[PDB]
Amino acid sequence: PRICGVCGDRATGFHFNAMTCEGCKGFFRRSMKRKALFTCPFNGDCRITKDNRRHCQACRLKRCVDIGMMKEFILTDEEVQRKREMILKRKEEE
Amino acid sequence: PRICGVCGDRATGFHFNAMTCEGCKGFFRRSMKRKALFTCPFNGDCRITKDNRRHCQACRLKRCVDIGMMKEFILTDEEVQRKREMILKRKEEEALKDSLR
DNA sequence: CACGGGTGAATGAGGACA
DNA sequence: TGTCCTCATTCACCCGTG
Ligand SMILES: [Zn+2]
Ligand SMILES: [Zn+2]
Ligand SMILES: [Zn+2]
Ligand SMILES: [Zn+2]
Repeated sequence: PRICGVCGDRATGFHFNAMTCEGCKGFFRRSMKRKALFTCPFNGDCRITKDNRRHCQACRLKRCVDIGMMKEFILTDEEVQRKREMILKRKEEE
Repeated sequence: PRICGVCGDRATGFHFNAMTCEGCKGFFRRSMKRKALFTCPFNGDCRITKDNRRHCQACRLKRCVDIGMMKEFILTDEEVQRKREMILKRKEEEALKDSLR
């Protein structure tokens, strides 16, 4: 069922363990990495939609966490780097 | 669709949630940031335009809100600070990230 | 194919200044 | 007051492993 569980936009698949759109995967990863602190400028129960997500980050992010996206599935820097060190330890194995 | 919805001028994009001209963006943020209460020198029904614009702060501000602008999107003095700082911390982390090259 | 990361052009928030 | 500039975020797309 290809609809993003966060904002309702068209979903491209599972991301960090949940059916999401490209925008929410991106939003969610970046938010978790930069350990961002967000606050609702309203009531902290915003209804996220494809056209408002950009605005309440707090709620959008609490929403990713509630549908089950998992920060754990985001590679770490050390992890990315070891990878690059194989994507060129392989393009040098080839 | 372009075209400021408050003044009729050419808009630069959405500001605090409504398509507006650079000037109304400015006007709207200052106003709300002061709590500024205005009172109209005429009849509370001023037709606003790219011209008479700066004349009735009361009506312009009231028109802003009907068009859909939101004081909630104007950043708070606390938020702004956390930004100038969040600018610097990532700044010293790009520095340290450099050294260990 | 599915899903990690990454990139870059567009968005829009604030601010100096005439 | 209103430019016009800076700079962080956003997301459509694309690359590469599994
Ligand atoms: Zn989404
Ligand atoms: Zn909210
Ligand atoms: Zn305007
Ligand atoms: Zn008036």
